[PDB]
Amino acid sequence: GFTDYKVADITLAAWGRRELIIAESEMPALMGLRRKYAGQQPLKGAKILGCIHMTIQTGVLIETLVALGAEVRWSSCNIFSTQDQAAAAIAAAGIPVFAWKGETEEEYEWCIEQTILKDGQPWDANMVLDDGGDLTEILHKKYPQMLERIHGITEETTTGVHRLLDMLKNGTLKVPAINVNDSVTKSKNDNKYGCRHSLNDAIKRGTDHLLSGKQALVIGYGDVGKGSSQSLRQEGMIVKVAEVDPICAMQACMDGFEVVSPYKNGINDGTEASIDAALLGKIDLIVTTTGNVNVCDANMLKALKKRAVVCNIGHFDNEIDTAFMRKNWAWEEVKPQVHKIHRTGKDGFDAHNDDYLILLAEGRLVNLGNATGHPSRIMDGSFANQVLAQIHLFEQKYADLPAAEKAKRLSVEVLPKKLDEEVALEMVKGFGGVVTQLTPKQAEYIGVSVEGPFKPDTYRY
Amino acid sequence: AGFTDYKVADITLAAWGRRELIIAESEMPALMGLRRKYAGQQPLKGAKILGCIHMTIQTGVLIETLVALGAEVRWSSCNIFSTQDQAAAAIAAAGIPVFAWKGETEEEYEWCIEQTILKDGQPWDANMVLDDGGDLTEILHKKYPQMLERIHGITEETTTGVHRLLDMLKNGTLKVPAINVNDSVTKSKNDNKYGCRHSLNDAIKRGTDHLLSGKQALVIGYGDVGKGSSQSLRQEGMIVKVAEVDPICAMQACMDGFEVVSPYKNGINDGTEASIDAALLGKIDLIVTTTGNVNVCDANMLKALKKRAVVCNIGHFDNEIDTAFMRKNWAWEEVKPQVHKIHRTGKDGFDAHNDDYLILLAEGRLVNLGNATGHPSRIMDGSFANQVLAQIHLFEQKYADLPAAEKAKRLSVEVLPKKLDEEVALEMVKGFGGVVTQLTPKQAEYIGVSVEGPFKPDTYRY
Amino acid sequence: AGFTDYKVADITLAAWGRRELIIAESEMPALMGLRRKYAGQQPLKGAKILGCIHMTIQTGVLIETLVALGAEVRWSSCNIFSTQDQAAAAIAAAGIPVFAWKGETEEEYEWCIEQTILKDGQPWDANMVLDDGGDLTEILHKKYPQMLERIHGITEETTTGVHRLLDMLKNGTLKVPAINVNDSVTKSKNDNKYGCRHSLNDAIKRGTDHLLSGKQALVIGYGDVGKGSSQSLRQEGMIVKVAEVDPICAMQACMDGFEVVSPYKNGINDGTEASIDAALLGKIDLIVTTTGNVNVCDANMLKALKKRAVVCNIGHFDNEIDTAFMRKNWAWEEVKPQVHKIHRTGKDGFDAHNDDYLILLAEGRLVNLGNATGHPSRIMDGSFANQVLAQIHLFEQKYADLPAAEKAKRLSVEVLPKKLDEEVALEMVKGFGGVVTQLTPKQAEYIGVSVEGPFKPDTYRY
Amino acid sequence: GFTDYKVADITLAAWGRRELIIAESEMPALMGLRRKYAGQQPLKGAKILGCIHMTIQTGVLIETLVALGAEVRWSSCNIFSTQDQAAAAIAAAGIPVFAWKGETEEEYEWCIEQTILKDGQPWDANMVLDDGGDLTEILHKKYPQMLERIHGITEETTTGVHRLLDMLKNGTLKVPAINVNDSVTKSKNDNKYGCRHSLNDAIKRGTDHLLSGKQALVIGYGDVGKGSSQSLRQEGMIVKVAEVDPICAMQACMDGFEVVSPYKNGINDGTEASIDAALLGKIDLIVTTTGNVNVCDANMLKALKKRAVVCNIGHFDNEIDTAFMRKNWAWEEVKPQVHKIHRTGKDGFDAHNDDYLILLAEGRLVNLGNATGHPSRIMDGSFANQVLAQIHLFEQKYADLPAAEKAKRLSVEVLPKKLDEEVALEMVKGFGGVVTQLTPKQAEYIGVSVEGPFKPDTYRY
Ligand SMILES: NC(=O)c1ccc[n+]([C@@H]2O[C@H](COP(=O)([O-])OP(=O)(O)OC[C@H]3O[C@@H](n4cnc5c(N)ncnc54)[C@H](O)[C@@H]3O)[C@@H](O)[C@H]2O)c1
Ligand SMILES: NC(=O)c1ccc[n+]([C@@H]2O[C@H](COP(=O)([O-])OP(=O)(O)OC[C@H]3O[C@@H](n4cnc5c(N)ncnc54)[C@H](O)[C@@H]3O)[C@@H](O)[C@H]2O)c1
Ligand SMILES: NC(=O)c1ccc[n+]([C@@H]2O[C@H](COP(=O)([O-])OP(=O)(O)OC[C@H]3O[C@@H](n4cnc5c(N)ncnc54)[C@H](O)[C@@H]3O)[C@@H](O)[C@H]2O)c1
Ligand SMILES: NC(=O)c1ccc[n+]([C@@H]2O[C@H](COP(=O)([O-])OP(=O)(O)OC[C@H]3O[C@@H](n4cnc5c(N)ncnc54)[C@H](O)[C@@H]3O)[C@@H](O)[C@H]2O)c1
Ligand SMILES: Nc1ncnc2[nH]cnc12
Ligand SMILES: Nc1ncnc2[nH]cnc12
Ligand SMILES: [K+]
Ligand SMILES: [K+]
Ligand SMILES: [K+]
Ligand SMILES: [K+]
Repeated sequence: GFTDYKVADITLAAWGRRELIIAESEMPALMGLRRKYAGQQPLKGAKILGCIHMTIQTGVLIETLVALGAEVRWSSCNIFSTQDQAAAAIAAAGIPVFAWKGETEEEYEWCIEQTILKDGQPWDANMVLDDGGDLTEILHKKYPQMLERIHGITEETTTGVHRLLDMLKNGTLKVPAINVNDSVTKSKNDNKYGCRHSLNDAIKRGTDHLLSGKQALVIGYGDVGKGSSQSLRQEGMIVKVAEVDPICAMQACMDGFEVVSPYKNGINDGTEASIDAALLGKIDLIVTTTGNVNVCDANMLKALKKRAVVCNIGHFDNEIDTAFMRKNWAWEEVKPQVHKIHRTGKDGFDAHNDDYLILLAEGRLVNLGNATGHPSRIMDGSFANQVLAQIHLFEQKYADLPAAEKAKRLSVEVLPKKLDEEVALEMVKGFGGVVTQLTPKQAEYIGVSVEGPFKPDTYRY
Repeated sequence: AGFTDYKVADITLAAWGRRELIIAESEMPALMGLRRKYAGQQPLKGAKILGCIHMTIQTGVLIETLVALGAEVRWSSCNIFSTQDQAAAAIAAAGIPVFAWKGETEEEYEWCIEQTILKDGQPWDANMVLDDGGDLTEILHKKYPQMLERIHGITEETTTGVHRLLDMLKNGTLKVPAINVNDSVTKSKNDNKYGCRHSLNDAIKRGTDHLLSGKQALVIGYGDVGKGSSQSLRQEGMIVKVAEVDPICAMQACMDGFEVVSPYKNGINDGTEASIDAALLGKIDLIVTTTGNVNVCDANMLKALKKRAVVCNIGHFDNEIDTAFMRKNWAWEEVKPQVHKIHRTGKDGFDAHNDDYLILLAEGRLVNLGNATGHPSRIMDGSFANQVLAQIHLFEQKYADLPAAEKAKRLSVEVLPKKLDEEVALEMVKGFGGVVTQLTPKQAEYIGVSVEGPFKPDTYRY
Repeated sequence: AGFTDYKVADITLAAWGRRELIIAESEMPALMGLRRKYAGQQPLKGAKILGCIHMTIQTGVLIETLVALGAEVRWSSCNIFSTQDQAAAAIAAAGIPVFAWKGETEEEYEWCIEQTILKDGQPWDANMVLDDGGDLTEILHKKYPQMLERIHGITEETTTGVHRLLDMLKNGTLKVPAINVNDSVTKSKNDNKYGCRHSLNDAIKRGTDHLLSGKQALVIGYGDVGKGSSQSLRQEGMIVKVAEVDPICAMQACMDGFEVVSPYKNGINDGTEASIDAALLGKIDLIVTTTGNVNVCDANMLKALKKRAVVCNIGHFDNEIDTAFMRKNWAWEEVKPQVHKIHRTGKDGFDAHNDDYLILLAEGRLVNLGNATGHPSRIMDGSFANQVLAQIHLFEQKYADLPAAEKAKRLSVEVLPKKLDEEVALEMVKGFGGVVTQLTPKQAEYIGVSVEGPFKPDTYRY
Repeated sequence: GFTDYKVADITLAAWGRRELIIAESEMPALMGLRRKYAGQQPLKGAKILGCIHMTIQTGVLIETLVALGAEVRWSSCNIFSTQDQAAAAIAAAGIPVFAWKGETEEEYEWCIEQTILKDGQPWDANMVLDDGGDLTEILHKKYPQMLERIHGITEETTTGVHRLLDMLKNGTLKVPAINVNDSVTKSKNDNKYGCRHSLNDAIKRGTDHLLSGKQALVIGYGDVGKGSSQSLRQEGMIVKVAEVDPICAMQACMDGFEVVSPYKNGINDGTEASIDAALLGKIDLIVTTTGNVNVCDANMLKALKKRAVVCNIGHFDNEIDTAFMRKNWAWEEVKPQVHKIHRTGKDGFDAHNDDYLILLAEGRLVNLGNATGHPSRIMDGSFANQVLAQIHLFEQKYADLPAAEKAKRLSVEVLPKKLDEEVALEMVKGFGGVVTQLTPKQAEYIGVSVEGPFKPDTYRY
């Protein structure tokens, strides 16, 4: 008589389970952690609040935490990223989950709250797993007392890490965190190669547009912008790249991309005259990858080529000024998460109007909103890091320290390189790759152990 | 004219070298921007720089920027095959002491370094060191320790040199502070990677004129050089396999679209012939070493390689390949300079029509510099703008003149601050005609940076 | 008002389909340009076209262009899984007879074709055929020969269909002339190649959401479909090997940077398990058949494949893969529509956690259409602009009205003239915003062409 | 005491012979024919005038013809394309060759004349091998009596085939020809993949310029244009493509290139006003690939970005208006086959002037002028076709046939597809590739012999 959940349709659980069984075969690092730690039950007595996209891959993460001894209560960190069959399979296994594809904002907040409250009262949670910092913010702001019991937070993504570092700087962070994002087997795997796989996937599913031969503008060239640019270039798009960071812009040039600004002289003074109208007038697709605010702004949207596609693969939808488009332009739904935005006015639209843009996932994370985000074999790296970060903080028991010792222990850290290498080795073996073992003389020659770590902590890969 | 303090192959190549220098200047906007920015201030007035780095046209622009900012220099190459003789001639013709030519012997290489160190039989009054690989740094510390008493710092170009500096620092044997120029992003992630992408397939074509498309390559290593090298071959249509000891680098190779393999069965290098994956090596048309490690293409691998395979090294030192084994056992037939056929049929003589040979490029020395011209000027612009800034910083710090307590606080191996890395990058991007967008105040506040940068935390890996 | 002459999955999908048709029209400038150019002239007035081709959104734009030009049509799909139900619904809601849904049985497939042929239980007075694969053409010749006496021609979309026409021609059994639409350059070297480049990895992602980067693929065939398929996988970072029986196509694969391998030791398929290269197939994560041939992924290959390999086919017919052997011997577990795990453990049931299975996509039917949406509108633009021109040409020639002696001289399989192929291509280039340069009169004289084209001899291969 | 030659330096012969021995191991189709036909001596009695780039690869072709029984007398078909060590090895083998790198135009014509004449009188030639049509034209216009004895012409390249078809159309072709260009193992190997290998090769040797991130304009997108665009794009150039043929332009778009015209709206009206100055002012490299005349004209040259590189990889230098540049601008030699062209005027230049273009090989074929042309393993295909074509036309013995039989055979033809396939098969095996053999049922199913040919003659690959 398990009822402690809310999903779109529980009858999808058998389908969800079939896809979980396939995903386990694609996630050797994660499944290897189940075998390595199951006898030891290192998460026995852990009670984890989880807030991350309720996909099949998150399903395998959740069941790994449970196989290692944890109880969890789960929600998604985006209104469109849940795969309903994954949420169903998790609920049907007796696990509290509150997530469905197509939540309203109010439902999104309610879902987080159902993880935080059990039977109307704060759950006795002692760990947090977060992706974007929304659950972390709600606990700090609305349930600060619960953080007196919590041993740490493991944060998945760049945007969430920034918010943790803000709190650390301000002295408002109450528990230590692991920056899971900055493991190499996360940031340089998930953020880059994951978006390479899933950006053109989402655009094809949403529009079925030919990309070859067409003009794209990618805003940003960090890890997600690098992966996004490659996703489009390998399809034969002519890709241009915008950046505020000259080092990242240098890499885009060397990678064979023309680097341009939406603005004359690169100066964003807020006027229409600042827009390079010739440039925007040729662009068939714009993709925002920055984690910043309003990098595809109202004047850019006004200048864009008719029938251009607009989408965002950064964590939050405020990269694009969708508010301006809601206020001024008429939205025509093509199908779920695909809207034609008619620039002729707000008062209805001509069904045969040519002057529209196509917006994907209402500006929300497009790879998860219009497709299924990253594939299992990539999320294997990210989620093996999450499990190890959860064990790492849970075994250190920060919440049991006195305040003076807590202050010394409070930090936002990355996992040590030896663990990053262990995850990577399991990923490499999953491809059938064979890593070479150094001889003792060679290890001495370059100053490393035969067992690693193989690089100084300064190394950038 | 009057000035004889140099040794080059052919001083009559100077006009040609000057022509190429004027072109390279147009390809190096960050370096020429520093030249214009600092010429009036002469921040290197009174600097006396010992420099040891490949005497190419690009190094010529570096040398003349240091001189233009007030420095005196004495120069040698850090490799026996990497000098461009017309670049060396142009520098000597400018009145600048340089001891470098393409095709030095080992003894001549050592002699050239000593000629920078000594002027008229006695130690020059050097006070700065610019180095690439640590050979000059090592000679100073071992054979001329008294000279380091007046030297304010070393600016070290490459990964191998940095490793050597960090070991000396850990051992307490490093006598002057250093700047790790290699780990500026506009060096490591530009020169080490994209420079090898441009220049590896360049050198292989010049040396052999072999079609690369459709053939099988084995790249040993997948760090910055191995990454760029693998791409140099893959973009030509080679079927590239990658070897690594680092599972993170190996993961990157898989995700980049390469099969990851080991020359040894199960990756276990026990020194036996039986440990060689003979089936794998018997299919390889080209092997490239990129590791900075020792004996990563060993005798048993050389024995097992496909007939007529090409063997080369693009790491700093030639001991990546066991060329000593090949000198001891196999007959060498020079095809042309820096290209030898190595006949595996025996030591004394060869059949001119023997089919069982390998082709070795540059006798195992850095192949991009030995068989072509190394990295192009527009890439070396980034590396050498960092060098100029590093020289300015350490020279103005004046370590040799500080009290002992201050020396102890500053005796370290550091990178340049990220703000300077970004300033070099910005000039490189402008050189391509790229335009960097300026953050609005609100956007800068949103991501927690200054509008002027730095734009990333020091943890960032790019 | 009272239109019932159709059969689709769900007529209420029509508004959705119309929204997507309006979008597709903006992606199909060559086809809509033909609609605008010819609509006033009504060149297809009196044409009664039997159409058998994948009932996609792209085919909807084709259908409505034929109707806009004056034709009546009766339509079916040429594959049981390729229909987009919202496209079929929009076409039916427009009062156009269409018999098509995703997930037909074979019996329903034949029934749908027969519903186009018969109107109110009697042969429709058809006078034109548009076909993709030859099934409609074969049913007409075998079962309704009297209908062909009134048909002016067949316009055939695809390589396999053209092969069937040329067999009939050589055997003396073809009853009406045909245009080979496939071999326009704006079809064959657009649709067959670039279409599969877009849609193969699309369909694999939708069916499995597998990572492709770093995994091993075997593509059987390197014609136009195999070239486009190989690129679809390689651009994702797969390690792609290619099999071929044609040495010229194999040479192209080598030069394009692929290893060319055979499933059979030394390429010799003697029908035994012993001839299978077990080591090679045991490494393969994905096999794709592209040949138009029979049993190129056979039972012994399926037995040898790596556990959990994906198997699919993008040639026209499912007999490229021996699925019948798999139905006879192994247990099928449906993951979701058009995605099956095939458990090699036995026929009677399976362990839900068995590791020894293959994933078959679309039951071996055309995978890009079965698991995704086939080629994108802007590619199908070229193919379907050729179809419209071919229908106009054969309809206006009026073969069916000729005396028997003249029918014999006119009975042929021809391609469209190069000038029309160029005109389709020009509208496609304009759709991308490309600007084609115009020759000066002196340049046109220098290379021996008219300023307006055609620009190449008919021998030219592009 | 053999002296019937003229080369730069006979002392280079040992070096040339070393490179020929290597090249033989890279040319299995050609060396396989050499071994196959040696017993039969199919070219016994053949006396071949040859005019083709005197490279190491041509050396292996020459010695194959001689090994099969021919006598030859040889010249290069370009003033810059000879490898002097190849010419020396051929001469030192006792084979008449007249060729060196850096001929004058007068010397070029002298060298062809030295193959035509032996001892001051027309040689008793009976076969012609040509690349570009210059020898063919001199024979028809200056030595027509010699054509009465000649059985055929085997012509290497697109430009020469066009000239042969123009002669045939006008009734002036005196002997039959085989169009070697249009074997698939020549056109879609040599013309495309050869330029992919050797174009960026020649630009690097001439300028050592970084190509990644810079802007290129390739004029033409036929086989040479396709290969050239790939040569630059695989280095990271941003490549734009110009074409007059809309089908070729369509391929460029689908291949991921922006298609542009040097002229506004594509209309070349001869005035500066028609130039797209904004476009040409951003171009770092222009490469002409057309076989046409004046496709990089004076007005384009005036408008190119300062310091742009200009080069031609079509057969003749008139693709670029070098005559305009000689008349108006000052040329500064950087090194052989590399000139700075100073747009500041005719009479002298400032050595530090910034307003120059870099011209490679004085506008002559740049892959052969500034590097070594195509590599051996590519030329293997072209030159195996040359040998087969020479055997075919020599055995047909056209010069001996009665007039009505000559009339049936006076044509320009390609080799049969079966031979094209057999050449390709040897190339594939050179890579270690394994071709699959059809079963009898599969051969029957697609309507081919198990031995091939596998494609109809209509097939375009
Ligand atoms: N959708 C996904 O699956 C996915 C995966 C990982 C991360 N993310 C999210 O994507 C975002 C980017 O992540 P990242 O790891 O690439 O961060 P990053 O710091 O590596 O890159 C962001 C880049 O944006 C640039 N940028 C900032 N403001 C800009 C502006 N106005 N114009 C142009 N460029 C600008 C920065 O210079 C930086 O290089 C974050 O929100 C992260 O949480 C999404
Ligand atoms: N030729 C050039 O122009 C040039 C340019 C830059 C650097 N370098 C030199 O190249 C070398 C590599 O430099 P880098 O920056 O790439 O260093 P790096 O540390 O980034 O990469 C070296 C890689 O080699 C791998 N490796 C070590 N031993 C191995 C073995 N036995 N088998 C396989 N892989 C092994 C390591 O795991 C590492 O990832 C250094 O000697 C450096 O100074 C040369
Ligand atoms: N799914 C799609 O959207 C789509 C698009 C166009 C065509 N098609 C179909 O795809 C098939 C191929 O079309 P195509 O235009 O590429 O034909 P093609 O003739 O150009 O190529 C088929 C290739 O298969 C090779 N081949 C034949 N038997 C083989 C074997 N046993 N092993 C290996 N290679 C073998 C042939 O040598 C040939 O090169 C046809 O059925 C065609 O109708 C499908
Ligand atoms: N350098 C080499 O090694 C090499 C190799 C093979 C052929 N070639 C020569 O290269 C030339 C091209 O050969 P190909 O086989 O590619 O010929 P091709 O006919 O396949 O291609 C030439 C292309 O130029 C285009 N073109 C013509 N005039 C143009 C103009 N004004 N603007 C833009 N595009 C224009 C044509 O439309 C055509 O597509 C010929 O001279 C040939 O002899 C050189
Ligand atoms: N498939 C996925 N599952 C969970 N988090 C993700 N982030 C990006 N892709 C994801
Ligand atoms: N290397 C080469 N030898 C002869 N002709 C060629 N044409 C192109 N490259 C050539
Ligand atoms: K997924
Ligand atoms: K260089
Ligand atoms: K579609
Ligand atoms: K060559």
